[PDB]
Amino acid sequence: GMRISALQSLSDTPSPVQWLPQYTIDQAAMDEGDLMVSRLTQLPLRPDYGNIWV
Amino acid sequence: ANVWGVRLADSLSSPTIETRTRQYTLHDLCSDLDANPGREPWKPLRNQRTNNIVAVQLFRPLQGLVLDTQLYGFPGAFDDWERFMREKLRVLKYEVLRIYPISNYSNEHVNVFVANALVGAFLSNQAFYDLLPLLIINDTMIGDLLGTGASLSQFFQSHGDVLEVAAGRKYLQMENYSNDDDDPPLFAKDLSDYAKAFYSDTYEVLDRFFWTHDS
Amino acid sequence: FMNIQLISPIDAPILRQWAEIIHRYWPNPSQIRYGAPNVFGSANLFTPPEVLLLPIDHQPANVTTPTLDFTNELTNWRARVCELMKNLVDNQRYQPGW
Amino acid sequence: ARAAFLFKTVGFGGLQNVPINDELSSHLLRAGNSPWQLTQFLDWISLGRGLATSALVPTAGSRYYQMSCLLSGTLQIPFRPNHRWGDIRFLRLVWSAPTLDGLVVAPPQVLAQPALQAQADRVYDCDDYPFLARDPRFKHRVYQQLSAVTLLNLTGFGPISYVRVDEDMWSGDVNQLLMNYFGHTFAEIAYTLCQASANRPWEYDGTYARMTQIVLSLFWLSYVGVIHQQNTYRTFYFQCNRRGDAAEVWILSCSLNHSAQIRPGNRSLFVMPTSPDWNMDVNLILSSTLTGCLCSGSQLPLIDNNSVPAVSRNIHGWTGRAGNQLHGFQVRRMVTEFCDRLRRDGVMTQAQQNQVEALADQTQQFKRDKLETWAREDDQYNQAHPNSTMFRTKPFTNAQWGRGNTGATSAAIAALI
Repeated sequence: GMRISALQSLSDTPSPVQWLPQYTIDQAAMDEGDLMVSRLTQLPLRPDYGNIWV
Repeated sequence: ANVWGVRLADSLSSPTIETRTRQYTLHDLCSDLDANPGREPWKPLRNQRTNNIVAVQLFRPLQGLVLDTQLYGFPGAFDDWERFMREKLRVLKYEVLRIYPISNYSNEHVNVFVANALVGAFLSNQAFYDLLPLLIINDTMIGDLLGTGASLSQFFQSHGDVLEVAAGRKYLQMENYSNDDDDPPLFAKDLSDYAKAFYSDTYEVLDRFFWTHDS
Repeated sequence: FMNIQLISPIDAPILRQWAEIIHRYWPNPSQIRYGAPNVFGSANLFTPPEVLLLPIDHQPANVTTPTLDFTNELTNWRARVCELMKNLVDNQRYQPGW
Repeated sequence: ARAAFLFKTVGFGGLQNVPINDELSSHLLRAGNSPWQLTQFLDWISLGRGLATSALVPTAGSRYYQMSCLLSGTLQIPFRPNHRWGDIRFLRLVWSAPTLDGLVVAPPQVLAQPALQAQADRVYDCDDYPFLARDPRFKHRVYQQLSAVTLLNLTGFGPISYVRVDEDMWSGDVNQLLMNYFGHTFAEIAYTLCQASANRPWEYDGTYARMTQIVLSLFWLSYVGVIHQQNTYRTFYFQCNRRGDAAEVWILSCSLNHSAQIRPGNRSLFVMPTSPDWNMDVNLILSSTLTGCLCSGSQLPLIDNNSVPAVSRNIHGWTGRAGNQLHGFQVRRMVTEFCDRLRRDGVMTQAQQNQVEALADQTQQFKRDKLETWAREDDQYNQAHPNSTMFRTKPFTNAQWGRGNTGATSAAIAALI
């Protein structure tokens, strides 16, 4: 059960890219959602701070 | 989608057009022996980190090196190896042209096994004069070697109606191959005798041969 | 012994070379044909009938009046062995008492 | 050479199962638990010197049919699409190994569970089972016997034999080997050829293949009456002193009186008996067995679909669209054909013909009575014990007793020369 189509592709880009989400009518419990995030969370870590004022 | 540990892209694509065959003639043998332009019958392989050349890949007349490396007397460098090959092939070309006049035998085919074996024997300093009468096909590429009982076991032999041939080297390892993480993989084709080939006309005879032979 | 990355090329180069020599220049096994099964049959249990296995590669002779030849596998092994002996004998670390 | 390895199983005779039961199976395996019985068969018929008879195996054809039934019933376990061997039983029997060496009695847990229910007239391929495909020598060694079974089970009549005439078959080595068999009976030669075939499979055009084809041609040409002492085929022929008897003996002989002129070229045909008399004639059974043992190494011409029943049609390597037909004869009329051909050639008188025909009539009377009585006993047993339902001999009908196409096959075999 396949389709005939070559492996077209893109190249390596050394920069992070902007992203914006789209939602759907699917519904889930908020306490469940936070349970997964804490499981997948990459924290703790020390970030760079930057500048409040320039 | 997943096959043990490897992932698949969920779409298919295969080649649809195929080229044609081309016979191997005496003129093309001479031209390959010439190696004057960048038409040399070998190509270089480079390291990915230090960009230096570490091996060579071999082509039509050069695929016959089955003895150990020291017997061939190759130099460790690339440029010296290139010079050595050019010189020896130049000498062998005239030794061949001595036997076969160019205006007479221009339009005839060559026995490829014999070309590879002759080149290898010439480089290794074996008696190569026996192979020379076999350098032009007369009846059939396989049949001529089958019908000749007087040959050299260094290259090929006959088991009834099956021709056993020693598979030659594909890659030749220069001095710089340190088994690096960027050294190209040679896939065990740089060894002395990594395989054996059996040639015939019908697959039925081949499998009825491997009946008796151990697999 | 299985993988050569576990041996340091700077600490034990001699053993690195010896392992490489063993791994790529050990003799190859072979087989020959024998017997006449049309009367005697065969008693080969695990190998196929008519086949005799050897640990050393075999090549038939072309000439009935032989003269010395060194292209045989056994001489090639001895050549590796003698070269490897020469490496550690030439050592300046071995020589002082000699 | 041969590229396909298909075979066909036995078909029910109106019963609800394969016509073999536990009693007959234990009778077969009393001295050896191997389902491949072809050697033990040869020890039972005793070189064909007399009329072999047992309580459960009244004839030789009975044993041949029962071997066919056992193989057809039992080989359906490992040939299921799941290809498992040691999980279920067929009539208290299970397989010893994945390589099908022999049969043993099922363990108690398998005895508690039910048995496989086999089906009639199945066609199987040897390459489907992995352990057969892996080992070629094993496949050929068993396919010889499977070819013999298919030759019995292809049609409703007796076994099928193959006859070939060709001049280029003969060579120096064939002459050298053939001279050694002078003075031997047909059964002895068949025994030795079968053992040699068992030990080592034959080349496509080997000495043994051409030898056995020549032997079959000699036997059938002598059987019809074309070739005798006074008209030889390169001095070789087969001789019977007691034509028409219940257990005939044919002896290979050499004679220098004459040599028949032979047309060049290659010719062949398939012949078979239709009357039930073949159940007691060992030479015909052995001829079919020799053809079966040959079929492994070579490829025979296809048989036409119009000479075989419907279920046995379009088998990949056996039957085809416009192949050769089958030539069927029945025994009693062929004796008249033999005597007539000899008398026309001038080497036999009328009184000798009279004596031969009288002896053959007595023999046929005895054989017909015995076969009908055994059929009646089997019917009675099948009615008494509905849980057994067995057959001791291949079924037949009354219409098979009449002659049919006998003259045609006789003429064709005489026209092979």
